[PDB]
Amino acid sequence: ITGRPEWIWLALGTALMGLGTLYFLVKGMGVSDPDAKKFYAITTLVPAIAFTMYLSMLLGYGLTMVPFGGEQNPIYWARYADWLFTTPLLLLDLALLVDADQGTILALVGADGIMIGTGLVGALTKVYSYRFVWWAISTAAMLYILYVLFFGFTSKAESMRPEVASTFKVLRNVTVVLWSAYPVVWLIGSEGAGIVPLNIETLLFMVLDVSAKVGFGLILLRSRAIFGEAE
Amino acid sequence: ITGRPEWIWLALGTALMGLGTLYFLVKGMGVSDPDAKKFYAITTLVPAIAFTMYLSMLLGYGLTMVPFGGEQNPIYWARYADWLFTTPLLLLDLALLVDADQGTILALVGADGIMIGTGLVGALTKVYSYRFVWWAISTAAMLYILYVLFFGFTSKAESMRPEVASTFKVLRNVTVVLWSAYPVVWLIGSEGAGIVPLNIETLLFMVLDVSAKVGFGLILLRSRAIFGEAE
Amino acid sequence: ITGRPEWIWLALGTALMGLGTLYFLVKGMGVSDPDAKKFYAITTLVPAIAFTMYLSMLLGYGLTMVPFGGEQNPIYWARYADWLFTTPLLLLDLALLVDADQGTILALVGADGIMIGTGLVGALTKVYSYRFVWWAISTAAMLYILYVLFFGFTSKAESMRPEVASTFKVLRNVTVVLWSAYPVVWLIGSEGAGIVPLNIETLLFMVLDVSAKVGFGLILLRSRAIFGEAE
Ligand SMILES: CC(C)CCC[C@@H](C)CCC[C@@H](C)CCC[C@@H](C)CCOC[C@@H](CO)OCC[C@H](C)CCC[C@H](C)CCC[C@H](C)CCCC(C)C
Ligand SMILES: CC(C)CCC[C@@H](C)CCC[C@@H](C)CCC[C@@H](C)CCOC[C@@H](CO)OCC[C@H](C)CCC[C@H](C)CCC[C@H](C)CCCC(C)C
Ligand SMILES: CC(C)CCC[C@@H](C)CCC[C@@H](C)CCC[C@@H](C)CCOC[C@@H](CO)OCC[C@H](C)CCC[C@H](C)CCC[C@H](C)CCCC(C)C
Ligand SMILES: *C/C=C(C)/C=C/C=C(C)/C=C/C1=C(C)CCCC1(C)C
Ligand SMILES: *C/C=C(C)/C=C/C=C(C)/C=C/C1=C(C)CCCC1(C)C
Ligand SMILES: *C/C=C(C)/C=C/C=C(C)/C=C/C1=C(C)CCCC1(C)C
Ligand SMILES: CCCCCCCCCCCCCCC
Ligand SMILES: CCCCCCCCCCCCCCC
Ligand SMILES: CCCCCCCCCCCCCCC
Ligand SMILES: CCCCCCCCCCCCCCC
Ligand SMILES: CCCCCCCCCCCCCCC
Ligand SMILES: CCCCCCCCCCCCCCC
Ligand SMILES: CCCCCCCCCCCCCC
Ligand SMILES: CCCCCCCCCCCCCC
Ligand SMILES: CCCCCCCCCCCCC
Ligand SMILES: CCCCCCCCCCCCC
Ligand SMILES: CCCCCCCCCCCCC
Ligand SMILES: CCCCCCCCCCC
Ligand SMILES: CCCCCCCCCCC
Ligand SMILES: CCCCCCCCCCC
Ligand SMILES: CCCCCCCCCC
Ligand SMILES: CCCCCCCCCC
Ligand SMILES: CCCCCCCCCC
Ligand SMILES: CCCCCCCCC
Ligand SMILES: CCCCCCCCC
Ligand SMILES: CCCCCCCCC
Ligand SMILES: CCCCCCCC
Ligand SMILES: CCCCCCCC
Ligand SMILES: CCCCCCCC
Ligand SMILES: CCCCCCCC
Ligand SMILES: CCCCCCCC
Ligand SMILES: CCCCCCCC
Ligand SMILES: CCCCCCCC
Repeated sequence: ITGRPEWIWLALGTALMGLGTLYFLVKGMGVSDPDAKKFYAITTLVPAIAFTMYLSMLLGYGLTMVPFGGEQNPIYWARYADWLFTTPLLLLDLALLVDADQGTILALVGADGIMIGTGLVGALTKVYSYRFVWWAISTAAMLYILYVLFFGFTSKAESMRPEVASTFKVLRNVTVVLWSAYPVVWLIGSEGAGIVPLNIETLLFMVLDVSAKVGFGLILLRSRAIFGEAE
Repeated sequence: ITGRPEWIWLALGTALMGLGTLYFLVKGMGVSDPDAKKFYAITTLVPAIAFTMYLSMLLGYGLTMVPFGGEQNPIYWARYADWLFTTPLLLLDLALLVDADQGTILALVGADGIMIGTGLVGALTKVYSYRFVWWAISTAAMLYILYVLFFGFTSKAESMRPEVASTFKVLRNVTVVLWSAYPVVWLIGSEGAGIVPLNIETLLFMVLDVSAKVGFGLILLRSRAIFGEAE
Repeated sequence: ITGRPEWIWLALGTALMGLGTLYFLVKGMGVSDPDAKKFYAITTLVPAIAFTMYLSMLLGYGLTMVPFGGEQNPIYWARYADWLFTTPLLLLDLALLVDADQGTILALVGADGIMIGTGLVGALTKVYSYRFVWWAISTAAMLYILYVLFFGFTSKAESMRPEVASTFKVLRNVTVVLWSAYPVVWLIGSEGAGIVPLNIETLLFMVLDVSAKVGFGLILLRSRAIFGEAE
């Protein structure tokens, strides 16, 4: 484990995702509202999945070597197995908050799968220049997601209860800022141009992951928007 | 790329799926009917997924070598990753058109997963004679799907609006004819008996894919069956 | 095939899953109740999936070698591909029986995916002591599932029709007893401590699989709880 300088950030990430999972699990014990139960189930699964994948990276299972640039490059593939399941769950939290229609939910989840799937292909591609073709396709899929979150959901939240509109607006802004950083870290990190070393890259993804999952969840599960209007 | 004679058909397929995706995306911009939005989302995702997998084959990522018959045989595995997601989406288009019940939808999607999954196992199997055992199981799963589309959905469409009944009947006939060709191309192509060479096999799958996805989508999204009855 | 002593139990399992699939398929022909159709579709898919994965193990495709303990250990990875899809389908049978809320269904299916996913990682892990870390995480996920089936569903079934309450109680008890045996067989078998040899381990999993899928299905599909109350 300790033979890799980035191990400290993988261990911290593992701990923070595990602690986040347990807090949400305990906090959700005393909840019977069927609407609130939906948000607790979605939001608790997110850091639980991330916990297992951070642990796999810490123990060395989620790491492979990819030859490109005449070098064997360490690629943590477990990140994409994490994101494949956690990013659509996070979008479902937002879509259920605004009572989005089914067709829009399917478009979001499908574009998200394309985003993560093409990012994985780009991470494992051995022809250096082709890695950035996949990065560009994946980034186009992300821009579609961000467009929908702004010019489809925002207008839908305003016609909703005030507390669900204000909570959505906050979580929307958090998501757009944090998610946009991921393609940048990829491009300048060891998967892309190799400007930033792997140990610093790992620290950046850990800050982003914890903020986008545990920070996101703390804002959502403390809001009254997750409960139905009741007397 | 150009070192493979089949590259021209992979490049054409990539272009036609990309163009198809963009047309459906633009055409769906001016749509607010929640029913129509469902069909546009399903139908636009189909060629978008196929685009990415054709590109992976063009660039050489979606290709592996499988030893059988005393030879290293080029097997494009990316086809099955495509079909795993696009064939159930196409069946969902048909099932939603006739307002099929949930139990029937699950049976269709499950049989479809078995069809594609066993076809993938057959494509990667190293014992030559066993490849055709998997082909037979996969073909049995397809025949179940075709039976349901005829002796379960057809009777359901007649009790529906006339425009949804006539549109379903057309898309049903297109699907049964085109899908039935796939097991035949597999059997006589490089995955099976090896009668037809890979470059011709690739041309045939490209014609079938574009017809079953973009041609299918053009018929559906030009129909009024996708809109609810409104004044 | 016959070069492996466990082949006899893989062949028996294949036959019993295939026969089970055909019986459920025939029995479900004469069913039009939309509620009953749901249970028949879920319950017939379970042994059909298991059939294909037992066949892959029989023919040698679903087997790999994992080095640990200074030895190349035969690991049947196809079991986890089976369980990944069949265990959530079995939980869906139970959840639909008691009309569970959506949030609870998602929590069950998500915990089940974590259970199977971490068990697969543990089966393929090359550092011997780490294999049991994954076993423990997977077992914690199972205990969560069992808790929900007892202290969330049981109370919900009592407020239901008497026949659905008594049928659920029976299937609940069958599930908790049979599922609990799996982590024990893993721990003492070739994936874990290696006390029980592989051929005996394979026999035990076959008895458990057939009971948990075909036996489970025979109890459910003979009950009147799967039909709506009708005159
Ligand atoms: C509606 C939305 C959900 C739609 C989703 C969008 C999606 C279509 C976007 C594209 C996804 C696609 C790129 C997934 C590729 C997975 C692949 C990286 C797995 C590893 O295989 C890659 C190479 C080794 O580098 O295999 C070496 C050769 C091996 C012999 C490969 C044989 C196994 C194949 C991988 C079998 C295909 C399985 C499916 C891809 C499983 C789904 C994986 C997940 C990442 C989507
Ligand atoms: C309700 C419906 C959706 C049900 C679906 C029906 C489905 C059950 C039908 C059978 C599907 C099954 C054959 C999928 C097999 C995937 C497999 C080809 C992936 C590549 O692995 C094959 C060998 C190399 O040749 O791995 C070499 C050895 C490696 C060490 C393998 C270890 C990884 C395992 C593959 C882990 C299992 C992952 C799941 C199979 C992922 C789903 C893939 C998709 C193709 C279903
Ligand atoms: C809501 C719920 C459904 C959530 C589900 C819970 C889930 C997150 C729990 C953890 C699942 C995770 C451990 C799955 C790992 C699959 C992995 C074993 C496949 C084989 O790859 C392992 C190594 C060889 O030993 O690959 C060698 C290196 C290769 C180069 C690997 C590159 C391919 C990657 C495997 C791509 C990721 C694909 C996804 C993991 C596909 C889903 C598989 C299924 C088992 C979940
Ligand atoms: C909890 C994890 C989250 C919210 C991860 C989000 C990840 C992304 C938005 C990743 C995007 C990428 C691109 C847009 C292209 C480059 C490759 C990716 C996958 C890093
Ligand atoms: C857009 C792609 C489509 C509609 C693909 C359809 C593919 C099939 C219907 C494939 C069927 C197969 C068999 C029936 C057995 C032989 C292997 C397959 C997977 C080619
Ligand atoms: C039809 C198959 C069924 C119902 C299989 C159930 C399997 C389990 C409940 C497996 C559980 C495991 C653990 C709890 C940890 C050890 C590894 C597993 C996956 C065997
Ligand atoms: C979206 C965030 C990207 C900003 C990356 C900042 C990295 C600064 C760290 C110093 C770079 C290390 C280079 C010298 C080793
Ligand atoms: C009462 C609110 C705080 C509860 C404690 C939460 C502990 C989980 C770890 C959170 C750290 C990361 C927060 C986002 C920066
Ligand atoms: C379902 C369509 C299958 C028909 C295949 C027709 C192939 C004819 C092309 C000529 C065969 C090439 C053999 C000589 C190289
Ligand atoms: C107005 C209808 C035609 C629009 C142009 C569609 C261009 C997408 C490519 C379609 C070619 C394949 C059609 C099926 C044979
Ligand atoms: C949950 C069931 C686990 C019980 C396992 C009993 C196995 C007894 C078979 C004899 C053990 C073989 C050891 C000598 C070869
Ligand atoms: C009339 C009920 C029996 C029908 C025959 C079922 C045959 C399928 C194989 C069942 C054997 C396994 C039963 C569970 C132990
Ligand atoms: C194995 C991959 C299957 C999933 C394909 C994605 C489409 C799923 C459609 C689900 C239809 C709704 C069923 C109720
Ligand atoms: C990782 C594979 C999980 C999918 C298994 C297929 C069954 C899914 C059941 C979904 C139940 C409906 C939830 C609302
Ligand atoms: C185009 C939709 C408007 C909202 C999206 C904001 C774009 C942020 C740019 C992200 C940069 C990634 C490289
Ligand atoms: C048996 C259901 C009737 C409709 C299915 C038509 C069968 C077409 C044969 C396809 C040939 C594939 C080898
Ligand atoms: C803790 C929830 C109560 C019901 C679960 C029964 C636990 C059975 C123990 C299984 C042993 C697996 C190692
Ligand atoms: C080795 C660098 C080659 C540059 C390729 C950049 C491709 C980016 C595509 C974005 C449209
Ligand atoms: C090398 C050819 C061996 C023939 C096997 C055919 C199997 C087909 C099974 C269809 C029932
Ligand atoms: C080689 C045996 C090492 C023992 C590790 C046991 C780990 C079990 C963790 C359960 C909390
Ligand atoms: C609940 C605390 C979980 C912390 C265990 C993971 C941290 C790795 C320490 C080496
Ligand atoms: C929108 C046009 C997309 C065409 C790019 C793919 C074709 C491959 C050319 C080499
Ligand atoms: C319907 C009977 C299915 C039996 C075939 C599988 C058994 C393997 C025999 C070698
Ligand atoms: C993106 C930063 C999240 C901050 C988490 C703190 C929330 C406390 C209510
Ligand atoms: C299967 C052939 C499809 C033909 C596509 C043309 C549709 C234009 C309306
Ligand atoms: C767990 C044992 C199941 C027994 C199956 C027999 C059911 C006949 C109704
Ligand atoms: C009005 C809410 C502002 C939230 C933005 C937070 C950016 C990290
Ligand atoms: C909408 C604000 C985008 C912020 C992008 C930050 C990328 C590091
Ligand atoms: C009555 C519609 C006929 C459609 C069949 C088209 C076959 C390619
Ligand atoms: C229902 C007509 C089937 C046509 C099969 C064509 C196979 C090449
Ligand atoms: C295995 C075939 C079953 C025969 C019919 C059983 C009575 C519905
Ligand atoms: C009251 C029903 C008892 C069922 C338990 C069966 C254990 C195999
Ligand atoms: C609730 C009874 C548990 C039985 C466990 C059996 C494990 C072999």
